[PDB]
Amino acid sequence: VEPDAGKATWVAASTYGTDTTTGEEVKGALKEIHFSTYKLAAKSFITDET
Amino acid sequence: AVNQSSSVEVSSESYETIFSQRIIRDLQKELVVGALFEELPMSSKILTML
Repeated sequence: VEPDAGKATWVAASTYGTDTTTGEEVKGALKEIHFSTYKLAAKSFITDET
Repeated sequence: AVNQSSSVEVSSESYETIFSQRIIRDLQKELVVGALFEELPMSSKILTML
């Protein structure tokens, strides 16, 4: 599962040259979410007399 | 008792069992004084003879 924002830092416009800041954001970070399974079980019996 | 098992299967109390419609009887004493002597027919109330 992905993450969102993502904050781009505005630049006052004194300079030219590129000369571009970018808020130093992680290019590819993701989150694993993992699932697990439980088991319900029962037993019954029948005696050889009833 | 009748209510068996009780861990764990479904078992009832009484009135599960099959009933029978035949009637039995013990060997009664033989009938002999009521079926030995001779009958005399009559037609009134008292009979007289000489």
